[PDB]
Parts: sequence; C-alpha cells; structure tokens
Amino acid sequence: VSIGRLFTFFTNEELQPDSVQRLPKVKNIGDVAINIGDDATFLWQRKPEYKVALKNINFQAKKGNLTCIVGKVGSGKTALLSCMLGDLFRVKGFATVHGSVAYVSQVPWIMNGTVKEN
Amino acid sequence: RADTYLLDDPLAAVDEHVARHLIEHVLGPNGLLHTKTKVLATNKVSALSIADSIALLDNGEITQQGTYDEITKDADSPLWKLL
Repeated sequence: VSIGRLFTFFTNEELQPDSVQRLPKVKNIGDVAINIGDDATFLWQRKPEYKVALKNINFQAKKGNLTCIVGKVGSGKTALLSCMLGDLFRVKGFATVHGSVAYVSQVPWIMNGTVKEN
Repeated sequence: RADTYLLDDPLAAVDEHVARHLIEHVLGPNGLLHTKTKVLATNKVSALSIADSIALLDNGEITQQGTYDEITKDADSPLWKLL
C-alpha cells in the first residue's frame, strides 16, 4: 500500500522549469523591463477542463519602478503574480524575470522559529 | 535585498496608516527598496497613486497598461474613476 502511495506521489505532475527564464540580470539603473512576453498564456493544470488560466498577457514592469496589477478576486491577479515566480504552466507565449526575486503571498507565510529567523 | 519583489497585496490586510507608511518608506520610489523592481496586486487607491505603471486584469487577460497619468487620462476603471 505504501509503495503505491509513494509511487503516485513521485509521479505527480511537477512544475515545468521553463515557464519563466529567471536567469537574466540587467546592468542598468532603471532602464529595463523585468517581465517580457508577447501573448503569454499560463494554466494551472495540464489536465483538460482548465478552471483557471491567463491569456494573451504582455505585462511589463520596469527595473526600479513600482508597478501594480488591477482586478477583482478571480480576475487573474494572483495568477499573474505567481506565474511571475514560475508557479504556473506556460502554455503559450514567453516569460522571463530578471535578477534575484522575492515574493509575499496573500496569506503571510511564517515559519516556527525566531522572528529574526523568519 | 533582492532584485525584484512581487507582493500579493499584503497592504489590504494591514492598517491604512501602516500601509501609507510602508508605501512611503519601503516600497515607494523614495523608499529603502528604491533601486529594486517592485510589483504588487493591490487595488488600494494610495498604492495605485504611488504606482509608476499599472495594468488592468480581466478574467485572465489584460485590458489596459500604462502610467498613472495614462490611467487618469482614460478614467476607464476605478483606478481613475474612484479618484
């Protein structure tokens, strides 16, 4: 029974590494787009009947500038944010993120330990 | 001290005074993270005013993009219609 469970787990569908190109970094002060994409599209499952997706996005924030995404719950704002980190399956388009990244989710993730440690 | 920060709207959870203090001192163009790319998904009026660019999301697609000046010129969504 346990081998069956473990095999199902090990075979569960992973995140596709090439959804976003995190490698690049730009040696300019504030003069480069951080995201790049023409008609980028992302999906939450590779299994059919996609309950959630992003379609034909060409979002473009710039180095050193604050940018915001506007939309009510379910409009795709969380999806776009998380796809910027590589957490969604790029079905069509292109995507990239430059330099080192960081992220804060809607729900604050906190780890048992010192506040200095968190 | 990273090269890009992506925030899923923690400001809407924090109090408004603290939200303003953060948007001024940490996340804003004059903040301690000035030189680093920042992106957010908040719909708060103060933050959207602080924005250097904005994008409007519609059921998985995008409907608008540009600076706060373009947002105000269009006035097509609450980002400019609410203020």
